[PDB]
Amino acid sequence: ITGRPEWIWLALGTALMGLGTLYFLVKGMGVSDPDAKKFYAITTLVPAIAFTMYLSMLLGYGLTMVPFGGEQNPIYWARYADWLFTTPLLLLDLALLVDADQGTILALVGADGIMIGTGLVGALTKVYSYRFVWWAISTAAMLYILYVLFFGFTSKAESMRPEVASTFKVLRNVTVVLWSAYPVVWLIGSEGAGIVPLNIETLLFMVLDVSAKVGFGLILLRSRAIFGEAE
Amino acid sequence: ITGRPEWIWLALGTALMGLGTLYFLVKGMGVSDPDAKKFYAITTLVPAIAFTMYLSMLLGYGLTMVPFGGEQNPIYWARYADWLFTTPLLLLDLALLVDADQGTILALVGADGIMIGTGLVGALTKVYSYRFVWWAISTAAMLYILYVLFFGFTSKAESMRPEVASTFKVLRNVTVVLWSAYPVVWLIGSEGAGIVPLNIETLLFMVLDVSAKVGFGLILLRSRAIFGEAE
Amino acid sequence: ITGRPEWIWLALGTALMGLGTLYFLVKGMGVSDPDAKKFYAITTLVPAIAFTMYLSMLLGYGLTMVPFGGEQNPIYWARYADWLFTTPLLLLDLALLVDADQGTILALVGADGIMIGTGLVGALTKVYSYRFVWWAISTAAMLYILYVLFFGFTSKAESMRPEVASTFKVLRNVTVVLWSAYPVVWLIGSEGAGIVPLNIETLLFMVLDVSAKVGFGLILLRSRAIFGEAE
Ligand SMILES: CC(C)CCC[C@@H](C)CCC[C@@H](C)CCC[C@@H](C)CCOC[C@@H](CO)OCC[C@H](C)CCC[C@H](C)CCC[C@H](C)CCCC(C)C
Ligand SMILES: CC(C)CCC[C@@H](C)CCC[C@@H](C)CCC[C@@H](C)CCOC[C@@H](CO)OCC[C@H](C)CCC[C@H](C)CCC[C@H](C)CCCC(C)C
Ligand SMILES: CC(C)CCC[C@@H](C)CCC[C@@H](C)CCC[C@@H](C)CCOC[C@@H](CO)OCC[C@H](C)CCC[C@H](C)CCC[C@H](C)CCCC(C)C
Ligand SMILES: *C/C=C(C)/C=C/C=C(C)/C=C/C1=C(C)CCCC1(C)C
Ligand SMILES: *C/C=C(C)/C=C/C=C(C)/C=C/C1=C(C)CCCC1(C)C
Ligand SMILES: *C/C=C(C)/C=C/C=C(C)/C=C/C1=C(C)CCCC1(C)C
Ligand SMILES: CCCCCCCCCCCCCCC
Ligand SMILES: CCCCCCCCCCCCCCC
Ligand SMILES: CCCCCCCCCCCCCCC
Ligand SMILES: CCCCCCCCCCCCCCC
Ligand SMILES: CCCCCCCCCCCCCCC
Ligand SMILES: CCCCCCCCCCCCCCC
Ligand SMILES: CCCCCCCCCCCCCC
Ligand SMILES: CCCCCCCCCCCCCC
Ligand SMILES: CCCCCCCCCCCCC
Ligand SMILES: CCCCCCCCCCCCC
Ligand SMILES: CCCCCCCCCCCCC
Ligand SMILES: CCCCCCCCCCC
Ligand SMILES: CCCCCCCCCCC
Ligand SMILES: CCCCCCCCCCC
Ligand SMILES: CCCCCCCCCC
Ligand SMILES: CCCCCCCCCC
Ligand SMILES: CCCCCCCCCC
Ligand SMILES: CCCCCCCCC
Ligand SMILES: CCCCCCCCC
Ligand SMILES: CCCCCCCCC
Ligand SMILES: CCCCCCCC
Ligand SMILES: CCCCCCCC
Ligand SMILES: CCCCCCCC
Ligand SMILES: CCCCCCCC
Ligand SMILES: CCCCCCCC
Ligand SMILES: CCCCCCCC
Ligand SMILES: CCCCCCCC
Repeated sequence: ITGRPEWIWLALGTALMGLGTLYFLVKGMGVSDPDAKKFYAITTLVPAIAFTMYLSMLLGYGLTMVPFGGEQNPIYWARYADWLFTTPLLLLDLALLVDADQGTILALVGADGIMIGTGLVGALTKVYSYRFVWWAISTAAMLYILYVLFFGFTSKAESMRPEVASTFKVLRNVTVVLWSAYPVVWLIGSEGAGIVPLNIETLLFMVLDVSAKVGFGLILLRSRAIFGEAE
Repeated sequence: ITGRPEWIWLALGTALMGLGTLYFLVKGMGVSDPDAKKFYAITTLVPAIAFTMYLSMLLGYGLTMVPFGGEQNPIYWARYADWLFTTPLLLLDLALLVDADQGTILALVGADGIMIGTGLVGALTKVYSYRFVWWAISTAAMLYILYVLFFGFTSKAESMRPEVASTFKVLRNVTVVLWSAYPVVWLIGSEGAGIVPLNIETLLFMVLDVSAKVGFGLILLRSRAIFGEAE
Repeated sequence: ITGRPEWIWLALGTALMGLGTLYFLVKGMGVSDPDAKKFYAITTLVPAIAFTMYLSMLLGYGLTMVPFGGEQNPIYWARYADWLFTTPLLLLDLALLVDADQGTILALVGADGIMIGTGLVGALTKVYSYRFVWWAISTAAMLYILYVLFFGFTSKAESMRPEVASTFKVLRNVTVVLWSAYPVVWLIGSEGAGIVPLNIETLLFMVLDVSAKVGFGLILLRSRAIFGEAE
């Protein structure tokens, strides 16, 4: 484990995702509202999945070597197995908050799968220049997601209860800022141009992951928007 | 790329799926009917997924070598990753058109997963004679799907609006004819008996894919069956 | 095939899953109740999936070698591909029986995916002591599932029709007893401590699989709880 300088950030990430999972699990014990139960189930699964994948990276299972640039490059593939399941769950939290229609939910989840799937292909591609073709396709899929979150959901939240509109607006802004950083870290990190070393890259993804999952969840599960209007 | 004679058909397929995706995306911009939005989302995702997998084959990522018959045989595995997601989406288009019940939808999607999954196992199997055992199981799963589309959905469409009944009947006939060709191309192509060479096999799958996805989508999204009855 | 002593139990399992699939398929022909159709579709898919994965193990495709303990250990990875899809389908049978809320269904299916996913990682892990870390995480996920089936569903079934309450109680008890045996067989078998040899381990999993899928299905599909109350 300790033979890799980035191990400290993988261990911290593992701990923070595990602690986040347990807090949400305990906090959700005393909840019977069927609407609130939906948000607790979605939001608790997110850091639980991330916990297992951070642990796999810490123990060395989620790491492979990819030859490109005449070098064997360490690629943590477990990140994409994490994101494949956690990013659509996070979008479902937002879509259920605004009572989005089914067709829009399917478009979001499908574009998200394309985003993560093409990012994985780009991470494992051995022809250096082709890695950035996949990065560009994946980034186009992300821009579609961000467009929908702004010019489809925002207008839908305003016609909703005030507390669900204000909570959505906050979580929307958090998501757009944090998610946009991921393609940048990829491009300048060891998967892309190799400007930033792997140990610093790992620290950046850990800050982003914890903020986008545990920070996101703390804002959502403390809001009254997750409960139905009741007397 | 150009070192493979089949590259021209992979490049054409990539272009036609990309163009198809963009047309459906633009055409769906001016749509607010929640029913129509469902069909546009399903139908636009189909060629978008196929685009990415054709590109992976063009660039050489979606290709592996499988030893059988005393030879290293080029097997494009990316086809099955495509079909795993696009064939159930196409069946969902048909099932939603006739307002099929949930139990029937699950049976269709499950049989479809078995069809594609066993076809993938057959494509990667190293014992030559066993490849055709998997082909037979996969073909049995397809025949179940075709039976349901005829002796379960057809009777359901007649009790529906006339425009949804006539549109379903057309898309049903297109699907049964085109899908039935796939097991035949597999059997006589490089995955099976090896009668037809890979470059011709690739041309045939490209014609079938574009017809079953973009041609299918053009018929559906030009129909009024996708809109609810409104004044 | 016959070069492996466990082949006899893989062949028996294949036959019993295939026969089970055909019986459920025939029995479900004469069913039009939309509620009953749901249970028949879920319950017939379970042994059909298991059939294909037992066949892959029989023919040698679903087997790999994992080095640990200074030895190349035969690991049947196809079991986890089976369980990944069949265990959530079995939980869906139970959840639909008691009309569970959506949030609870998602929590069950998500915990089940974590259970199977971490068990697969543990089966393929090359550092011997780490294999049991994954076993423990997977077992914690199972205990969560069992808790929900007892202290969330049981109370919900009592407020239901008497026949659905008594049928659920029976299937609940069958599930908790049979599922609990799996982590024990893993721990003492070739994936874990290696006390029980592989051929005996394979026999035990076959008895458990057939009971948990075909036996489970025979109890459910003979009950009147799967039909709506009708005159
Ligand atoms: C509606 C939305 C959900 C739609 C989703 C969008 C999606 C279509 C976007 C594209 C996804 C696609 C790129 C997934 C590729 C997975 C692949 C990286 C797995 C590893 O295989 C890659 C190479 C080794 O580098 O295999 C070496 C050769 C091996 C012999 C490969 C044989 C196994 C194949 C991988 C079998 C295909 C399985 C499916 C891809 C499983 C789904 C994986 C997940 C990442 C989507
Ligand atoms: C309700 C419906 C959706 C049900 C679906 C029906 C489905 C059950 C039908 C059978 C599907 C099954 C054959 C999928 C097999 C995937 C497999 C080809 C992936 C590549 O692995 C094959 C060998 C190399 O040749 O791995 C070499 C050895 C490696 C060490 C393998 C270890 C990884 C395992 C593959 C882990 C299992 C992952 C799941 C199979 C992922 C789903 C893939 C998709 C193709 C279903
Ligand atoms: C809501 C719920 C459904 C959530 C589900 C819970 C889930 C997150 C729990 C953890 C699942 C995770 C451990 C799955 C790992 C699959 C992995 C074993 C496949 C084989 O790859 C392992 C190594 C060889 O030993 O690959 C060698 C290196 C290769 C180069 C690997 C590159 C391919 C990657 C495997 C791509 C990721 C694909 C996804 C993991 C596909 C889903 C598989 C299924 C088992 C979940
Ligand atoms: C909890 C994890 C989250 C919210 C991860 C989000 C990840 C992304 C938005 C990743 C995007 C990428 C691109 C847009 C292209 C480059 C490759 C990716 C996958 C890093
Ligand atoms: C857009 C792609 C489509 C509609 C693909 C359809 C593919 C099939 C219907 C494939 C069927 C197969 C068999 C029936 C057995 C032989 C292997 C397959 C997977 C080619
Ligand atoms: C039809 C198959 C069924 C119902 C299989 C159930 C399997 C389990 C409940 C497996 C559980 C495991 C653990 C709890 C940890 C050890 C590894 C597993 C996956 C065997
Ligand atoms: C979206 C965030 C990207 C900003 C990356 C900042 C990295 C600064 C760290 C110093 C770079 C290390 C280079 C010298 C080793
Ligand atoms: C009462 C609110 C705080 C509860 C404690 C939460 C502990 C989980 C770890 C959170 C750290 C990361 C927060 C986002 C920066
Ligand atoms: C379902 C369509 C299958 C028909 C295949 C027709 C192939 C004819 C092309 C000529 C065969 C090439 C053999 C000589 C190289
Ligand atoms: C107005 C209808 C035609 C629009 C142009 C569609 C261009 C997408 C490519 C379609 C070619 C394949 C059609 C099926 C044979
Ligand atoms: C949950 C069931 C686990 C019980 C396992 C009993 C196995 C007894 C078979 C004899 C053990 C073989 C050891 C000598 C070869
Ligand atoms: C009339 C009920 C029996 C029908 C025959 C079922 C045959 C399928 C194989 C069942 C054997 C396994 C039963 C569970 C132990
Ligand atoms: C194995 C991959 C299957 C999933 C394909 C994605 C489409 C799923 C459609 C689900 C239809 C709704 C069923 C109720
Ligand atoms: C990782 C594979 C999980 C999918 C298994 C297929 C069954 C899914 C059941 C979904 C139940 C409906 C939830 C609302
Ligand atoms: C185009 C939709 C408007 C909202 C999206 C904001 C774009 C942020 C740019 C992200 C940069 C990634 C490289
Ligand atoms: C048996 C259901 C009737 C409709 C299915 C038509 C069968 C077409 C044969 C396809 C040939 C594939 C080898
Ligand atoms: C803790 C929830 C109560 C019901 C679960 C029964 C636990 C059975 C123990 C299984 C042993 C697996 C190692
Ligand atoms: C080795 C660098 C080659 C540059 C390729 C950049 C491709 C980016 C595509 C974005 C449209
Ligand atoms: C090398 C050819 C061996 C023939 C096997 C055919 C199997 C087909 C099974 C269809 C029932
Ligand atoms: C080689 C045996 C090492 C023992 C590790 C046991 C780990 C079990 C963790 C359960 C909390
Ligand atoms: C609940 C605390 C979980 C912390 C265990 C993971 C941290 C790795 C320490 C080496
Ligand atoms: C929108 C046009 C997309 C065409 C790019 C793919 C074709 C491959 C050319 C080499
Ligand atoms: C319907 C009977 C299915 C039996 C075939 C599988 C058994 C393997 C025999 C070698
Ligand atoms: C993106 C930063 C999240 C901050 C988490 C703190 C929330 C406390 C209510
Ligand atoms: C299967 C052939 C499809 C033909 C596509 C043309 C549709 C234009 C309306
Ligand atoms: C767990 C044992 C199941 C027994 C199956 C027999 C059911 C006949 C109704
Ligand atoms: C009005 C809410 C502002 C939230 C933005 C937070 C950016 C990290
Ligand atoms: C909408 C604000 C985008 C912020 C992008 C930050 C990328 C590091
Ligand atoms: C009555 C519609 C006929 C459609 C069949 C088209 C076959 C390619
Ligand atoms: C229902 C007509 C089937 C046509 C099969 C064509 C196979 C090449
Ligand atoms: C295995 C075939 C079953 C025969 C019919 C059983 C009575 C519905
Ligand atoms: C009251 C029903 C008892 C069922 C338990 C069966 C254990 C195999
Ligand atoms: C609730 C009874 C548990 C039985 C466990 C059996 C494990 C072999």
